[PDB]
Amino acid sequence: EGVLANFFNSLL
Amino acid sequence: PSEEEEYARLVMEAQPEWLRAEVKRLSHELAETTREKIQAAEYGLAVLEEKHQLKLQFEELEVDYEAIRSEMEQLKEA
Amino acid sequence: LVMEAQPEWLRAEVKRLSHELAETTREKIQAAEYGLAVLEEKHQLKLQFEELEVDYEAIRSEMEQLKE
Repeated sequence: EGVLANFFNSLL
Repeated sequence: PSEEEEYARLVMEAQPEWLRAEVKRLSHELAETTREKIQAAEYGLAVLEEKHQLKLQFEELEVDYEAIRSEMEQLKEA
Repeated sequence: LVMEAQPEWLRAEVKRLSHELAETTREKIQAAEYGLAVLEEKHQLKLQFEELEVDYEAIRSEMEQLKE
């Protein structure tokens, strides 16, 4: 689920 | 007065010693929450990955099941 | 001279940090609620995987039972 990983990386 | 207008009045009318302590207090609060935010995003990537591995492991088992089942069906002609 | 009349900068800092803290808390909560959703999803999928394992064993043993 690429939306979740993108959101997660955007917070790092 | 709500807590929000009481706080607004505090900031715009308190002395510098108070303003300096609030700046300090919020700086700790923001540093801690930034730490918790980062750990939450790492947790998410970890469980996202575990889920990904489990999905592959699953689809792999699906293929092995089909192979056996395919053979059995063929065998019920004997 | 007396740039010291500077509680306006402090006041600017209080409001800056207050806003950053609020958005960082939204991002943190949002992150946590997404983590929980993946756990829920992984739980459903683990249950389905163990179902397939059982059924897999069922028809591995039901063949092999095909024994002549």
